[PDB]
Amino acid sequence: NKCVNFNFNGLTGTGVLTESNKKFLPFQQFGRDIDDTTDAVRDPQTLEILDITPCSFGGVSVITPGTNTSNQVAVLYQGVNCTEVPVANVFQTRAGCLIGAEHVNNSYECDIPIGAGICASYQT
Amino acid sequence: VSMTKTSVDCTMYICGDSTECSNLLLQYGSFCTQLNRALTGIAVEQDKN
Amino acid sequence: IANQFNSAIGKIQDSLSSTASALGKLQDVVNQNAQALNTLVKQLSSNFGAISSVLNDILARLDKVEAEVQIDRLITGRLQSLQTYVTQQLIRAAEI
Amino acid sequence: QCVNLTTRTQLPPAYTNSFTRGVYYPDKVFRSSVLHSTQDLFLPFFSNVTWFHAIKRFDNPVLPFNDGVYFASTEKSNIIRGWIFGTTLDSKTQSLLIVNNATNVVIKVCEFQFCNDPFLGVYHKNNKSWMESEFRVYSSANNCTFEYVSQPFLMDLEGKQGNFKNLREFVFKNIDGYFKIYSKHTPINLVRDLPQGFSALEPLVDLPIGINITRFQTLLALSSSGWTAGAAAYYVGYLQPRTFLLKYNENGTITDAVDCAL
Amino acid sequence: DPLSETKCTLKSFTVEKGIYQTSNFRVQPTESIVRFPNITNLCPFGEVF
Amino acid sequence: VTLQKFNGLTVLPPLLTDEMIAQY
Ligand SMILES: *[C@@H]1O[C@H](CO)[C@@H](O[C@@H]2O[C@H](CO)[C@@H](O)[C@H](O)[C@H]2NC(C)=O)[C@H](O)[C@H]1NC(C)=O
Ligand SMILES: *[C@@H]1O[C@H](CO)[C@@H](O[C@@H]2O[C@H](CO)[C@@H](O)[C@H](O)[C@H]2NC(C)=O)[C@H](O)[C@H]1NC(C)=O
Ligand SMILES: *[C@@H]1O[C@H](CO)[C@@H](O[C@@H]2O[C@H](CO)[C@@H](O)[C@H](O)[C@H]2NC(C)=O)[C@H](O)[C@H]1NC(C)=O
Ligand SMILES: *[C@@H]1O[C@H](CO)[C@@H](O[C@@H]2O[C@H](CO)[C@@H](O)[C@H](O)[C@H]2NC(C)=O)[C@H](O)[C@H]1NC(C)=O
Ligand SMILES: *[C@@H]1O[C@H](CO)[C@@H](O[C@@H]2O[C@H](CO)[C@@H](O)[C@H](O)[C@H]2NC(C)=O)[C@H](O)[C@H]1NC(C)=O
Ligand SMILES: *[C@@H]1O[C@H](CO)[C@@H](O)[C@H](O)[C@H]1NC(C)=O
Ligand SMILES: *[C@@H]1O[C@H](CO)[C@@H](O)[C@H](O)[C@H]1NC(C)=O
Ligand SMILES: *[C@@H]1O[C@H](CO)[C@@H](O)[C@H](O)[C@H]1NC(C)=O
Ligand SMILES: *[C@@H]1O[C@H](CO)[C@@H](O)[C@H](O)[C@H]1NC(C)=O
Ligand SMILES: *[C@@H]1O[C@H](CO)[C@@H](O)[C@H](O)[C@H]1NC(C)=O
Repeated sequence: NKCVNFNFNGLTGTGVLTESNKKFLPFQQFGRDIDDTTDAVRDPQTLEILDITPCSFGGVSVITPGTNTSNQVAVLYQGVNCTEVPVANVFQTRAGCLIGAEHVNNSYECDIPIGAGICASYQT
Repeated sequence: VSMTKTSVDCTMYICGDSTECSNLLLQYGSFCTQLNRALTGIAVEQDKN
Repeated sequence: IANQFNSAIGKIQDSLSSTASALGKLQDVVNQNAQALNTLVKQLSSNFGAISSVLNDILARLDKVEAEVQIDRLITGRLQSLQTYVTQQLIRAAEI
Repeated sequence: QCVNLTTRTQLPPAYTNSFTRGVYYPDKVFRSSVLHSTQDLFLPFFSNVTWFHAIKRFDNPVLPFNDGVYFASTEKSNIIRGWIFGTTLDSKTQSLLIVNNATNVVIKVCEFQFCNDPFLGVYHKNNKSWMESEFRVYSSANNCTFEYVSQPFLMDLEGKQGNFKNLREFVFKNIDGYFKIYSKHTPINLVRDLPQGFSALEPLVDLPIGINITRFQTLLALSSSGWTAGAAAYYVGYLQPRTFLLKYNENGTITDAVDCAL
Repeated sequence: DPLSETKCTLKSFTVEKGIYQTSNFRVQPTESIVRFPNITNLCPFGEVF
Repeated sequence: VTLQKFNGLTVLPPLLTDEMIAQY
């Protein structure tokens, strides 16, 4: 339940390890998906199956009014759940997580597009 | 009308967590940013469509 | 005119719910994008004529002045694999 | 200690269509509900498996070994007991012994000076019991390098009657000095042939041996002549490099396969 | 600050109104974990030495 | 129509949700 560099039996990778509900056959050591990428592993000492999640990543995108108008900016961590951002105002979206933008209940017309129905603007 | 927006971090595709490979890939110049400009240009035009 | 229209709408409803292939032009676009993403990830298993396709297993066997030459192969072959995908995506995106 | 077993009538080589047997898990990687394509040394579907009998009949010629091998035995009472693998088979070079006996499975690698008709022999008097008597396989064993023995067990040498009941299947491959065994056991209720049906061999063991192998031989259960080898039937198939598509289910077991060149 | 990241990335002292991609975020690994089978076949140097 | 990965690959959501496309 933390991001770590793992090395089980030379199968080096980096991700979040967590308990799997998969059961391997007694002899199988690694688990792969349709992409032929390792997504599960059985620990070689305490024989149990661990799911590997690729630990979180995404584009930073900066939302701004024009330079002349203002300097203030809001930041989008695309595809990131912001339980992971402070490690480096807040509002989670399906597009990723905004910081510095204020969330409002009123539906204005879309000025700067963000994603998943969300847009941003500069306002009082 | 549209297709799935996709995006790549070129460094995680080519060089996933190797700083050596990351410092070697840097020799090739703008090639990864040119790929991201292309894919983000496909991504925005899905909304335009 | 109403009874003909109300029947024709009923035939659309049944047809879409009955046959597999009617959504073909959309399912094809989902399948081409899945196939291209799958192909792009599979290219990471390819050696490109280097000693290995696993970047850490190159670094764990050769010293730096020649481990760089193997890593340069994988960089070249993977960069060629992204360029093939992005060219396919651009040409497709022009179709869409 | 050996004496030749020349008491055998000449018969021609029997053959059969190996239906879809001899598939094995090609790497130790779990796959769930997916179709996986691989290239490895496999027994082709519908290919001519060679077939042998012990009965009056005792079929232990030296066999080629090349690009790996498949072995199977429709059995009762465990007459098939092991195999011998190497390239000179004469103590000039190291060679590999596999034996199962009335105490243990055992594996050894040595310059064995093997004998010309190697076998395991047994006490068979009118007292209704069977006991080991004759380890008649070799004389010398010099500069040995790999050895293993199982935890000690008891197995039934008892002459169980009727049709064949136990089917064992094995694959033996040498790659880059590693010697790989894969195997499957199943119950069967059938008269004589290799069964139409599908099953995959799980990996049994991998040994870091580092010897060439170009020829193999088989070890069977039996005043120096005149004896009965109990009825057992065994099969050999030779693997070729070929592409297969394997279906894995949600449990990660091979459930069906396709030989791309059939 | 993120404004300076965009100015630098766009190569301009003025950035127009919009949304601008920079610098991919990636969770760093906390520590490095190594796992191998239980150790068993200790070579018997005790009966040598 | 029957329809975040390891190697730097991601999918991004459309600016209009399938609710907003339904509403238009
Ligand atoms: C590897 O060694 C570990 C040593 O800790 C073994 O773990 C113990 O296993 C027993 C099995 O009955 C448990 O009762 C103990 O609780 C375990 N120890 C601890 C500290 O939890 C493990 O079984 C060994 N595995 C193999 C495959 O040898
Ligand atoms: C983002 O991650 C947080 C956890 O870091 C998620 O919060 C959990 O949500 C589940 C489902 O409602 C609850 O059972 C947990 O108790 C929550 N824990 C915490 C710490 O929040 C959150 O749901 C995630 N959001 C998205 C959109 O993925
Ligand atoms: C077993 O039979 C073989 C013959 O089939 C015997 O081996 C031959 O022995 C002579 C010397 O006595 C050699 O010149 C031949 O070249 C050998 N031939 C083979 C095929 O090896 C062997 O001596 C017999 N051994 C016993 C104990 O019966
Ligand atoms: C099965 O084969 C093995 C190897 O030849 C036999 O094991 C030896 O048995 C003797 C007598 O019990 C012991 O003194 C040795 O120390 C054993 N050696 C090894 C390497 O284990 C075993 O006895 C055989 N069983 C039968 C029924 O013949
Ligand atoms: C996958 O393996 C599991 C465990 O062997 C099988 O699940 C069992 O199925 C039987 C028959 O329905 C049930 O009575 C058991 O209660 C199940 N056990 C468990 C632990 O779930 C399952 O059938 C196998 N899948 C296939 C396709 O054979
Ligand atoms: C926005 O609406 C939610 C209910 O959907 C409510 O809980 C919240 O207080 C509202 N915010 C404001 C600023 O009125
Ligand atoms: C298998 O052997 C039989 C003879 O027993 C022969 O008729 C047949 O053509 C052979 N087929 C193949 C594929 O070897
Ligand atoms: C049965 O075994 C005993 C030794 O336990 C032996 O004396 C006897 O001769 C054996 N029976 C026969 C028929 O030889
Ligand atoms: C196996 O065969 C090759 C080719 O003849 C040879 O180079 C190698 O040394 C042999 N191995 C042994 C252990 O003799
Ligand atoms: C030798 O044995 C003693 C006790 O029997 C032990 O303390 C010591 O470490 C051993 N030395 C070696 C090299 O095994």
